[PDB]
Amino acid sequence: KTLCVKELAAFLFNDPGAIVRIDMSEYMEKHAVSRLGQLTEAVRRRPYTVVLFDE
Amino acid sequence: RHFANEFINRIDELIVFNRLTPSNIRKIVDVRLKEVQERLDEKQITLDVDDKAKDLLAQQGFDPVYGA
Repeated sequence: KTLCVKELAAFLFNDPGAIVRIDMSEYMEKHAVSRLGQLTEAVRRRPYTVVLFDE
Repeated sequence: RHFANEFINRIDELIVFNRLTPSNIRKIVDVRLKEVQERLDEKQITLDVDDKAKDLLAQQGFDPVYGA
């Protein structure tokens, strides 16, 4: 579940890094829709990245 | 369980320290005597410890719920 994500970004985008890692282990509240923001600003610098949802 | 599943994988080694065994207490006081001798060398003071002083301090300084 982790190596397959890094493999797609290293071939379809030719970049081992630039992987947006959003951990959902702490966002378990009713007001979590305002801080994600984090996900909107992570892909703003580079529109050609990947999004990963852990847990 | 306190951290994340992906955070424990980035750690190289997970060294877990063990409890100080009573057999290793004799080697603990041997290290502290080296720091005392190197401080008294400037004043030409030779400190010597017999085989009876290290045995008495080993059975009295044993504290497993606190260490050394």
